[PDB]
Amino acid sequence: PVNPCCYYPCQHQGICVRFGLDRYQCDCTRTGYSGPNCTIPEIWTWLRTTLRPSPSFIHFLLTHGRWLWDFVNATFIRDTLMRLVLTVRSNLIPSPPTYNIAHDYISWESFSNVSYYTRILPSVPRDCPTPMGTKGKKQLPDAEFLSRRFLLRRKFIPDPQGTNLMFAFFAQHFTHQFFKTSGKMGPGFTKALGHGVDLGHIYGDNLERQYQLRLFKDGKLKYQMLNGEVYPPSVEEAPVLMHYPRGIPPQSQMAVGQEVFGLLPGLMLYATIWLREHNRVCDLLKAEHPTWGDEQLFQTARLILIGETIKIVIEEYAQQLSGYFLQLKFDPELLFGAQFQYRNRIAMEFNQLYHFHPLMPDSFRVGPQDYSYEQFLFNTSMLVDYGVEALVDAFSRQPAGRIGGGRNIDHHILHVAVDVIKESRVLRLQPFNEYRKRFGMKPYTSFQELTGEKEMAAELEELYGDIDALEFYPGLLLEKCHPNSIFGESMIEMGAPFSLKGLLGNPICSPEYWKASTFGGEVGFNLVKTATLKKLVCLNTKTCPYVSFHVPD
Amino acid sequence: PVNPCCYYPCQHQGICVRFGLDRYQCDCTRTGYSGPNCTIPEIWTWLRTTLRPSPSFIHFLLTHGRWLWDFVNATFIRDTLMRLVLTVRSNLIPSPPTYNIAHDYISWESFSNVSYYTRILPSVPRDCPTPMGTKGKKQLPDAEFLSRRFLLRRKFIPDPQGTNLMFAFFAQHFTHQFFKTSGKMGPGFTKALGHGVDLGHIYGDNLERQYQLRLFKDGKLKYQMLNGEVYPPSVEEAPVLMHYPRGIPPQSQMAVGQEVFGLLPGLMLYATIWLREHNRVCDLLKAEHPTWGDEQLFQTARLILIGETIKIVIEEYAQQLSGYFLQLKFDPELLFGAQFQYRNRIAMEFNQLYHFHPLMPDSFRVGPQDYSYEQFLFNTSMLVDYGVEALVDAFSRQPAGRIGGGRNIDHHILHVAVDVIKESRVLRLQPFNEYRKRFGMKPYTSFQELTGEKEMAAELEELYGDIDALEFYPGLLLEKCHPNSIFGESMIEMGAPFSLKGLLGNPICSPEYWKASTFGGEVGFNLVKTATLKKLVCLNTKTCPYVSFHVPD
Ligand SMILES: *[C@@H]1O[C@H](CO)[C@@H](O[C@@H]2O[C@H](CO)[C@@H](O[C@@H]3O[C@H](CO[C@@H]4O[C@H](CO)[C@@H](O)[C@H](O)[C@@H]4O)[C@@H](O)[C@H](O)[C@@H]3O)[C@H](O)[C@H]2NC(C)=O)[C@H](O)[C@H]1NC(C)=O
Ligand SMILES: *[C@@H]1O[C@H](CO)[C@@H](O[C@@H]2O[C@H](CO)[C@@H](O[C@@H]3O[C@H](CO[C@@H]4O[C@H](CO)[C@@H](O)[C@H](O)[C@@H]4O)[C@@H](O)[C@H](O)[C@@H]3O)[C@H](O)[C@H]2NC(C)=O)[C@H](O)[C@H]1NC(C)=O
Ligand code: COH
Ligand code: COH
Ligand SMILES: *[C@@H]1O[C@H](CO)[C@@H](O[C@H]2O[C@H](CO)[C@@H](O)[C@H](O)[C@H]2NC(C)=O)[C@H](O)[C@H]1NC(C)=O
Ligand SMILES: *[C@@H]1O[C@H](CO)[C@@H](O[C@H]2O[C@H](CO)[C@@H](O)[C@H](O)[C@H]2NC(C)=O)[C@H](O)[C@H]1NC(C)=O
Ligand SMILES: *[C@@H]1O[C@H](CO)[C@@H](O[C@H]2O[C@H](CO)[C@@H](O)[C@H](O)[C@H]2NC(C)=O)[C@H](O)[C@H]1NC(C)=O
Ligand SMILES: *[C@@H]1O[C@H](CO)[C@@H](O[C@H]2O[C@H](CO)[C@@H](O)[C@H](O)[C@H]2NC(C)=O)[C@H](O)[C@H]1NC(C)=O
Ligand SMILES: CCCCCCCCO[C@@H]1O[C@H](CO)[C@@H](O)[C@H](O)[C@H]1O
Ligand SMILES: CCCCCCCCO[C@@H]1O[C@H](CO)[C@@H](O)[C@H](O)[C@H]1O
Ligand SMILES: CCCCCCCCO[C@@H]1O[C@H](CO)[C@@H](O)[C@H](O)[C@H]1O
Ligand SMILES: CCCCCCCCO[C@@H]1O[C@H](CO)[C@@H](O)[C@H](O)[C@H]1O
Ligand SMILES: CCCCCCCCO[C@@H]1O[C@H](CO)[C@@H](O)[C@H](O)[C@H]1O
Ligand SMILES: CCCCCCCCO[C@@H]1O[C@H](CO)[C@@H](O)[C@H](O)[C@H]1O
Ligand SMILES: CCCCCCCCO[C@@H]1O[C@H](CO)[C@@H](O)[C@H](O)[C@H]1O
Ligand SMILES: CCCCCCCCO[C@@H]1O[C@H](CO)[C@@H](O)[C@H](O)[C@H]1O
Repeated sequence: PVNPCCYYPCQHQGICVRFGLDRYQCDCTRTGYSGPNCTIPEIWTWLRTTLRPSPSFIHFLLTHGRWLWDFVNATFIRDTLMRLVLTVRSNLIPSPPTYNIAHDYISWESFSNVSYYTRILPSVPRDCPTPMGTKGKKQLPDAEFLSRRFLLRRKFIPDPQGTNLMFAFFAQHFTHQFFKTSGKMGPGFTKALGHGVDLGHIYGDNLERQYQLRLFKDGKLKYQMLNGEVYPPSVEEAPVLMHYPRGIPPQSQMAVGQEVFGLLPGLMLYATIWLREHNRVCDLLKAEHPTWGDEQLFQTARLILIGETIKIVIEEYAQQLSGYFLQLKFDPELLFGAQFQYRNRIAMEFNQLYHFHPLMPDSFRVGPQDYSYEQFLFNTSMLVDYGVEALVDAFSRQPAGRIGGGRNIDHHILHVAVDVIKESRVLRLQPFNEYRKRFGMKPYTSFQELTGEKEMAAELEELYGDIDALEFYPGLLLEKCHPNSIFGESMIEMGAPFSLKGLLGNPICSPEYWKASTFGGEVGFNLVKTATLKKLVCLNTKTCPYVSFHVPD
Repeated sequence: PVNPCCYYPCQHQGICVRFGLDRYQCDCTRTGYSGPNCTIPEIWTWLRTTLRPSPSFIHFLLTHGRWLWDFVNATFIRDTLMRLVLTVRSNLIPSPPTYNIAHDYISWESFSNVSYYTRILPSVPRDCPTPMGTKGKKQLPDAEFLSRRFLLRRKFIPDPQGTNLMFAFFAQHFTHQFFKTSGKMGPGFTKALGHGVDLGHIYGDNLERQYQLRLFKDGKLKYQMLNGEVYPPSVEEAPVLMHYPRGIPPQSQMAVGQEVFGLLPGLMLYATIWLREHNRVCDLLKAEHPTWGDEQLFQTARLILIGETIKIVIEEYAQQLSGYFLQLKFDPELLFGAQFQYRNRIAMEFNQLYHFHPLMPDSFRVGPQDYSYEQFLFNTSMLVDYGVEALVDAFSRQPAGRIGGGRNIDHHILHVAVDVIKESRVLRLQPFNEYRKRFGMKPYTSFQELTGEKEMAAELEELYGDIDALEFYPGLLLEKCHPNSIFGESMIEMGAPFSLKGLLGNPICSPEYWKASTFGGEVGFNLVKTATLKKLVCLNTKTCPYVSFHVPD
């Protein structure tokens, strides 16, 4: 017979489970609903759901009250929302975590085997009619086609929000500390254990690699003076296993902590900046605490970077992206009264979703110059030629591409996009609509409703055959993005809960760690409480260039 | 100069930290106190501490109101206390965890390197005058001496509480799933990652070993019919790496999951019982869910054992030990409204403390027989000779030894005790009094006050030289135990917070997992909600023998 859970009968997070040979049961426990399929609101949840506004409307508010917001922003009405935005958002992420590439059910292995990435929704039963479930054509769209047909850039549609490459790279850099798939174990697994903001894209993702990177003196990290300026050490002085092209492995071949940070000046640039900082903070610490050994002058140094990072990501990175008028704010105490699990676990769906590849331009302008991908990718001399300062002032000026709308992934990288959908299929992630539900939204009723226009809409229908079988990565990118937004609705509604759940789920964010001692002295704490993007740079440089997550003017 | 943190100036969990060359600062953040050394209660904490009764008195209540308790026990006044006993107790355990053998400060490594055991109090600064801190003789008592002088059994003083060996073994068995030190990395480290009740003393502590133990069919574990009865499989059919003596490795040499469970009939016995059960539950599951594969019919099976175990430990194991009249109760929902981190981490201090070796008798009586250690230890034929039933009915009758008072560790095992203090010294655990404080008690003012008598008291003084330099393991065992208690005050006051913190900190105990689906169907849940000791046995046997954590009559 037909595996009954192939219809995804259970609603509102109700657990589906086969009983007997052809029967099934929903586990609406705390679902907030009662009944066979979890579709009977309890008195309260019914109130909640009736007095509950459209996610589309709440967005409207967050982006319109120039005045109401300038005022809510200068009063406590600020922390109250921030504290609200947090709790509510991250409450949609299961914690402890639930499934993986190998388990569509609760399990101890899933719980303890860090090796796995995790999922929010189970997978599409391997024995279901359609590869998506029950609806659609028994053959998903020719992956490579879709990619060129709808995601392939034509004319560069830039981010209406003012985003720039200075942001794009940070995004990339940052996201790699937790997103690290291995061809070894394959899709659905991850090298970057720890999951989250641990800077294991700096200090490396294993103890050894760290050590092989640490200068084991005054708690700093090795490095080298090239032109007077500081830079990461070369693999000739640090045996860290990199991925550079069989070229001049000795010099110019730097060791960073993130195996791939050599394939792009941006990622190396940043890797540099942070490293610059790290040692920079060591200098600071060692003064307040001379007696301090190497390890302490290292652990404390690290943590201060987890602070500054988690800090910048929310109050500036997230800010720019969101476009909200409400001043996002990083303050662990906002949850000290809430029920929250201080632990995160990267999710495959989060992974796929964070693919902002369309942010990347056509070419990379650096002042009067104008490097092509070919001359940019794997390039080397560029970082140490131009110098941090000037090379930042360059990305802080060249605009980023719009993530939403569709058709904006440059052809060079366009290959990625295809492997995402290919992998998405590997993993067996349920359909867009199925994920729209779990993140508090309604399923799109028609392809037309999904995209502002009618062209792609129809063409897409004569492919998947039903809005209900649309895929995850395609729908996210192909969704009519918000008015003047950098990307569609579903992007933030699905993105936020993952991002914050893990952004604040970091141990340092808990009451147990959030103390001045955890950063040895006030200086440490105040560094985490004062981190700026403009500071991460200008404090570790010779000169202060223009720097921001958005183009000037 | 003198490392200022050698006096342990900071009070109530205040973090001590060197500033400059000879200065220090206390971090009373949320200490509940303000000031230089954290000794100024805030309005509230001052109320709390004044309206706060003696721990010695609360014990008095929990052990006296025959009537008041029979009534509090039959009403909600029960869950309210149980829910109170939990929260309050486990609030004394840092979570996320704090230090290790290598870090006397907060650190990311400490956070993520599961390899480490963790500590509550930092260590005794390696550069302090006395090896204990500031007070005492610069030479700790000759370890081996103490052991024979005060802990070495003379006349067998049995547990006044009625405890039996049926309990003693469970205690041992159970505790080894999280206590597994390696000579490899050495003291302060642990093989048993996962920390806590994961039954990694059954399913093994690594994926491989599990697999090599799993019969990969109908989700059961391999086994062998010896005399009609089921038993663990031999290493001849399961390559699991054991520790048996170079004898008859083929037969009689069983594989269990806990490398050492062969060195004692009790531990093997239990290993058997549980295994019997596991498969037993598989049979049950597979009926409710035939479609279910191997992995599911295994993970679900496991979890049901984590339930039944966590269950029995609290409502029966803990019960007997405590001696309270309040009916301890296992119900995860009692914390669903509290702020609690669903994660535990074994602590070196917890380790040392759980050494109830004095529970072990002089000899082991099995009916009219009466085996000597020599003929009991590493014995083999015994388990399969007598049979579970009869061999349980034997331990459920022979009394256990009193853990407290002092002088009760049989000579054969008496060697252990010496390595505990030796290791305690290896680790550099602060003095008893220092630990008495952190667990809400007052430091003993004199050696005399510590032990009911005056003999040991004085003799102990002309050794350590000050009650303030007394050690951890010695003080715990040498403390005047409560009136008719199985052990002293400090034992429960320090034991409980660790035991529950981790007993309920198990992922299954959280709202996210605590659902009937996590055990596939109600049957699973009701198994966890109904686990008895009398059932773990009699349900997996031919006959129902006498079984309990205390001797009959
Ligand atoms: C998290 O989970 C992943 C995935 O399970 C772990 O990685 C994977 O680990 C397993 C077991 O180590 C690997 O399985 C393979 O199994 C074959 C078959 O074994 C053979 O058949 C039986 C086994 O029951 C025996 O009779 C034979 O002697 C023999 O063992 C084996 O041949 C392979 O060598 C291998 O062990 C799997 O290859 C491995 N890789 C992945 C990603 O799938 C991962 O370790 C775990 N993480 C942790 C830390 O626990
Ligand atoms: C949790 O922490 C423990 C303890 O740190 C980890 O185990 C330990 O890991 C370290 C590093 O792998 C081992 O250190 C030893 O270091 C010596 C010295 O290295 C040499 O000197 C420098 C290094 O900077 C180089 O120039 C040389 O080439 C050379 O590397 C090395 O010789 C030893 O082989 C070893 O690496 C330590 O031995 C090891 N064992 C313990 C328990 O101490 C543990 O892995 C970690 N857990 C996890 C999963 O991260
Ligand atoms: C917003 C983050 C971000 C950015 C800006 C970015 C920018 C760029 C970029 C522009 C210079 C280039 C040439 C690439 C190129 C690649 N990226 Co990304 N990637 C990003 C996030 C990712 C993620 C996430 C993965 C999947 C692997 C992982 O880390 O788990 C990825 C994978 C890849 C792969 C491997 C194959 C695949 O999975 O499809 C290539 C090649 N890329 N990427
Ligand atoms: C309450 C639990 C309990 C019991 C009943 C128990 C009963 C017995 C027993 C009686 C038949 C014998 C002969 C032993 C013998 C030993 N035990 Co235990 N042990 C127990 C808990 C432990 C712990 C805990 C350790 C330390 C190692 C670890 O597991 O981390 C231990 C270690 C040992 C060691 C290794 C050296 C050392 O650390 O001192 C020997 C030998 N033993 N034990
Ligand atoms: C629960 O959801 C399932 C979705 O499959 C519903 O499906 C059943 O009812 C259909 C009519 O709406 C029948 O045509 C299907 O044969 C039948 N399928 C199944 C799962 O057996 C089911 O009615 C829903 N129940 C309620 C009360 O809404
Ligand atoms: C790598 O990037 C560097 C930029 O630093 C390129 O540098 C050279 O080429 C530029 C234009 O092609 C010139 O304007 C630069 O002056 C020149 N730099 C010098 C003086 O060495 C380099 O060509 C790029 N190489 C690749 C991989 O294409
Ligand atoms: C804080 O605790 C320390 C414990 O060492 C106290 O010690 C100081 O005061 C002593 C008198 O009680 C002096 O004799 C010591 O030299 C001095 N030691 C130190 C640490 O410098 C200190 O007074 C306490 N402070 C308070 C207000 O109680
Ligand atoms: C191991 O324990 C067994 C118990 O099963 C011992 O069994 C033999 O010895 C007993 C007394 O010493 C006899 O009463 C038993 O009948 C006898 N068992 C049989 C019939 O084989 C055995 O001697 C012990 N061996 C060790 C290690 O001392
Ligand atoms: C009286 C409360 C303040 C004014 C509320 C104005 C609501 C505007 O309406 C909003 O317009 C959006 C346009 O993008 C739509 O997407 C939303 O669905 C709609 O709620
Ligand atoms: C500046 C000249 C035009 C006046 C409006 C400027 C933009 C801010 O006008 C906004 O209009 C809202 C309507 O939704 C009001 O509710 C807000 O209080 C107000 O800040
Ligand atoms: C003026 C807005 C104040 C803060 C409102 C809540 C901020 C987060 O926003 C809400 O998050 C929930 C969790 O994903 C979703 O169910 C809602 O759709 C979303 O609008
Ligand atoms: C004959 C030996 C049978 C061994 C069964 C082991 C099942 C392990 O489980 C497998 O793990 C993989 C990676 O961890 C996942 O990708 C698979 O979906 C899952 O079935
Ligand atoms: C009126 C409240 C109920 C009766 C309270 C009786 C208190 C008995 O007193 C208790 O006796 C114990 C004897 O072991 C001592 O250890 C305690 O310190 C003491 O508080
Ligand atoms: C059984 C004959 C003697 C009477 C007392 C029996 C034991 C129970 O007596 C207890 O005494 C307490 C005093 O602390 C009362 O507070 C309790 O309510 C009562 O249960
Ligand atoms: C009648 C008793 C009702 C329950 C009282 C609380 C149960 C736990 O007991 C209390 O735990 C605290 C944490 O370790 C300690 O500070 C106290 O000394 C201890 O008595
Ligand atoms: C010359 C190379 C210097 C390497 C310094 C590494 C310091 C690691 O730290 C050490 O770890 C040990 C086990 O993990 C602990 O037992 C030690 O106390 C701790 O100092």
